Amino acid sequence: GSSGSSGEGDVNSAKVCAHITNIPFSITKMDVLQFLEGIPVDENAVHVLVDNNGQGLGQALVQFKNEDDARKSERLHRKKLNGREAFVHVVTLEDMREIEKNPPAQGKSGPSSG
Repeated sequence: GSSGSSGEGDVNSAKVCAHITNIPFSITKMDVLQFLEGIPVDENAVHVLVDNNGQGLGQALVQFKNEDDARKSERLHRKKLNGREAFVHVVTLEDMREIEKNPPAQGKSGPSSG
């Protein structure tokens, strides 16, 4: 879908990130790396979140090089991890950087604020 003739070039607003939510804070980056078994990604590519206690709110942001790896990571959407449903949303790097620094305010994926 051309989506309007603008002009290709340097990665601009490209989907090269995937946010994983609805996961148990019991697991750590290490475990997460196992869930993505099959895709060629580095450990530093996945940034796990943490809270005052460290456990974390149960979320992580993955950063891939190109969509070639993203389109594949998004294929595991709505997957079961440790007996818990997981939601993977694809977003542009920019969005990832913003979130990583300042996580969601309200949150929609899973029960965050009762």
